[PDB]
Amino acid sequence: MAVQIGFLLFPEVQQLNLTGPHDVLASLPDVQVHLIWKEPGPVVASSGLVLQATTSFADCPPLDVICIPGGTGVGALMEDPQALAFIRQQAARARYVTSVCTGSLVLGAAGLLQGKRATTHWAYHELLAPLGAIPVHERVVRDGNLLTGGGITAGIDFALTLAAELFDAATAQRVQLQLEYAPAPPFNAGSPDTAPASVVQQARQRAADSLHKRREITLRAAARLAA
Amino acid sequence: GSHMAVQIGFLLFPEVQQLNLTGPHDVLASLPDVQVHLIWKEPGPVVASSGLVLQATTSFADCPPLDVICIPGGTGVGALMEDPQALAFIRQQAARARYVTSVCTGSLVLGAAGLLQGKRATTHWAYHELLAPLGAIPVHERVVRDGNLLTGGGITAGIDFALTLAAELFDAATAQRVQLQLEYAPAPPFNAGSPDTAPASVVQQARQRAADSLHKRREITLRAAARLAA
Ligand SMILES: [Cl-]
Ligand SMILES: [Cl-]
Repeated sequence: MAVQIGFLLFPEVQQLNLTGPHDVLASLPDVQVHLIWKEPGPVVASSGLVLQATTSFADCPPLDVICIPGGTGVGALMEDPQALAFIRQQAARARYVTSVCTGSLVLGAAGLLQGKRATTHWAYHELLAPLGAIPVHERVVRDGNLLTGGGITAGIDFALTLAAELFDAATAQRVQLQLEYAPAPPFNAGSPDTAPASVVQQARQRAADSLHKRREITLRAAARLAA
Repeated sequence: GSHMAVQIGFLLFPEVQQLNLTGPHDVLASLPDVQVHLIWKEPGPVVASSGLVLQATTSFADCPPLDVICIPGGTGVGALMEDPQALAFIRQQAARARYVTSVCTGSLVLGAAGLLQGKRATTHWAYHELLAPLGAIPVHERVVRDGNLLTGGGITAGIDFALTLAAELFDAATAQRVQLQLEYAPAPPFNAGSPDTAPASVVQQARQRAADSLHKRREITLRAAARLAA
């Protein structure tokens, strides 16, 4: 009767993608939250911060919510057959299938974006269509029971939506007030539509080698789905 | 053109509200000339208030002199406000840090360390009455700056002030690049993050739920204030 919520925790994850929604969802009644990898134990995020997986794939309980974070480590995941199989198996019966940042590219490599509206991190957005998605340039995109968010803390925001659907709006509002979640960034450069032009160009340049590498990974992942 | 590292340290204590720390950590760790640290008595596991396990990277003694110190909040603050070794470390680092910062009830720890005397500061809304006994001038704003002190009450206030720190340590374009590279653009689906905007029933239940903790924390705060010299 507890709601089972699971985050995939993989090497080189962007940890805030996971830790943001974790702190929101773990505050709810009647929830048990899991950090899933191939075995329990330390997993190093892209920043070097060390997290602890709490369960192996095989020992994870059937999940009501699955959440795939993004980060540097996504490229490996997109070609990891054991991880992709776990994600597919959980998604087949989960109430909610979710991702943050380039975690949606992992859902895509698993075949779970076929014909679905979805978003990802803005620098990699061109990789959605080859994975079968209908690309949408919005912060949180919902298609049926699929929720994808692009930005680093998009999971915090969609976690509050999930709280309201799993429980009720008053429960989501209570968590927001108890945590005093009231963001107010001091700059307006969180979207390529609003950042200075030179900032867009430099951010793109810093992502270019990763995007080039992920283009080839994405093409291979798409070809494997077709074959 | 300097690439001298900015040493940025977060105090990682048992029963921390982990997002207070993990938010600004991921923002600041994305900068090429930042070195971040997670500090406790020893390196090793530290369990957050949710049960999520974090890992301290350095003891107090082995921590390099910090340029930024950040104290998070959470259930564990009550113990920390009467932890002499931790408070001494905070004072020593604050004395030579370019910026002294806190999130949520981390400012009550700064207060217990004697660092809020006569300073404008904020904390989590449910505990805001505990600032004045620690010498602070209480201010009800999301992020409050006084000299080199920055305090913020909300769970992710450190994400927001991390961008301010990036702009002052480096330049505005660098802060904007962080924000875009991480695509940080929050848009909450509810407007209940303040007692001034949440539904009345929600405020009532949150205040009732916090009452026991406020009562105990007031007792702790009074002892911590008594220990402050003079
Ligand atoms: Cl607290
Ligand atoms: Cl975001």
